[PDB]
Amino acid sequence: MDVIGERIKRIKEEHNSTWHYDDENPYKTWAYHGSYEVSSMINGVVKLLTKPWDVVPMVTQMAMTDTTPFGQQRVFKEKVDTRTPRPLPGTRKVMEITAEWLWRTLGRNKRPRLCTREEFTKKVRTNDSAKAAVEDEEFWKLVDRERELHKLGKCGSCVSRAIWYMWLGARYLEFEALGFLNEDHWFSRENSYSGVEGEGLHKLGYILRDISKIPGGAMYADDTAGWDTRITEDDLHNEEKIIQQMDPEHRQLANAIFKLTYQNKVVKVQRPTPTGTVMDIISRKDQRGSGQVGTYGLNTFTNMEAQLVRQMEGEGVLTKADLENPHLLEKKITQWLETKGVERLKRMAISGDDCVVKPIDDRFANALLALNDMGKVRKDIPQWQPSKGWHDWQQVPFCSHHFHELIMKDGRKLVVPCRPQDELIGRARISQGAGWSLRETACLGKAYAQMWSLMYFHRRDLRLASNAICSAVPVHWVPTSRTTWSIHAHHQWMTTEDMLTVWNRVWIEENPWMEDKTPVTTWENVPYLGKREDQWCGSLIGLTSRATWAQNIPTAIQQVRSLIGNEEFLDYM
Ligand SMILES: [Cl-]
Ligand SMILES: [Mg+2]
Ligand SMILES: [Zn+2]
Ligand SMILES: [Zn+2]
Repeated sequence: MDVIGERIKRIKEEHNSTWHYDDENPYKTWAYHGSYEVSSMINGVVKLLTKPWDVVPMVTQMAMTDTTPFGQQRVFKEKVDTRTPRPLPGTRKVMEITAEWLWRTLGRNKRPRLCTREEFTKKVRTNDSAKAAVEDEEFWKLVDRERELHKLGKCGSCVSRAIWYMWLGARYLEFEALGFLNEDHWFSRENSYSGVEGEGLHKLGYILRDISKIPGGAMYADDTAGWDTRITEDDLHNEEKIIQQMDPEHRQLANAIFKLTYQNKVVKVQRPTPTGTVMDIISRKDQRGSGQVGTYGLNTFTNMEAQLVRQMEGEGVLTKADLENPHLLEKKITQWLETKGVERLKRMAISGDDCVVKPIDDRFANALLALNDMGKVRKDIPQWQPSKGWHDWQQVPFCSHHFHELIMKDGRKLVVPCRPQDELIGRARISQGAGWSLRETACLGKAYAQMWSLMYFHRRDLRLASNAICSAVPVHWVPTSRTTWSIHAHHQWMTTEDMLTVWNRVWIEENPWMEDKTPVTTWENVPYLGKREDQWCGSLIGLTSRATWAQNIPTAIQQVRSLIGNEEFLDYM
């Protein structure tokens, strides 16, 4: 294979001392070529201040970390090492027509452009190995060299200083060609109608409530089993249509990414070995390359398209006969898209593989012919069982959360993000990597505490625990390291600014859904969930262990203080 050849030869050239061809490889659908070579600690600060949760199963589970070449073969040989059957001719036709219409819609006000070394550098600097590479001129010279191959329609290194530079160089070139989708906010709600990119977690609830006001059926939120593994060759070809909107120099580079890396990927992966440790080189045409720039945008695009197709089927626009038809007429599809398409996009909230859809009625529930045929088979449900919808938007799962409407004492309403409390406490009690001092650990603890104060203040236990952590950690210490990798996090808690000031800014001043801008002057006027709701979402309020914890908290705070030492502390209790 000419397209894949050069990349194989370069890894083989460097790792020639232990290169061997294996006749016994677990890969059944991934093309085999060869093989060479022949985690996280507990946050003591958060732990000491959340004693009742020492005896909680979810908290214990999350503390178990197995990022190993042993817990890697289980992930790969589950959903990744499979094939998706080709969609029917009619299905392919509908998808193509819809993709063309969607790209035109998405590009109505924006024009694609190349992203830059300066942009990528800024991104890397705003969070060590990638930092050094970015500051190195030799890295950008290698970038330049690889780009020249791409312009000739060849790929050299896009898949130990050599391999690290090759990896980040590949990521930069992806960013250069397809980064505009994120950087120029193509999937913002204003631009995409269905999208929520850049909106923020603090807005997602309001967005779902707005969807709930649109006349129609129930709200549906079906999970797809292993979305990235269900991206077909046809999906890839539909996603590629964005290149039609590019200038020649950009089109050339994006073409290379789509053809050479997206539709012809080379992947390095390890597997169990009785001899030692081996990393295998494999290739594939379809599926989403999960660790590639542009993945989020392209998933969002293809999910938007898929859900429109499902809506069409629900509405009777598409029949079983249509999907089977190799000569399907475009007329009715184009008519639906031109007259109803934007309206139907507005009925959805879509983030990558995650969707919420409020169709015009409930035929959608059993409209499954296209969804299954497109390869987007729903998780943990028989293929032909109707989807269960929610009549209450506050029950709809989206982006690992659900959302509650709260009433404030002054009569104003807030819509807030929520999730099982054990998940929040379980995450906060984990520190990323090992070898951290008490200061660094305390500072990450502070970051979680302040995230709770801004996003999850309505949870009684979390506000108490947050107040406890912030009391135990020196006031002038700046939160470090991230609390989450979520693309919906805006990290407003990464500051030493007063939390009530930040709370007012987010929830009142800059909140588009808050008409009355009257500031909240005390935390006592910042509302909680109803006690019943708090309990349903995992609160320990009402339990003796929790009451004991609440009474004994000042003691635990002072213990952490004595171990930190003579610093400036403030009481938030
Ligand atoms: Cl993206
Ligand atoms: Mg979902
Ligand atoms: Zn390349
Ligand atoms: Zn909740």
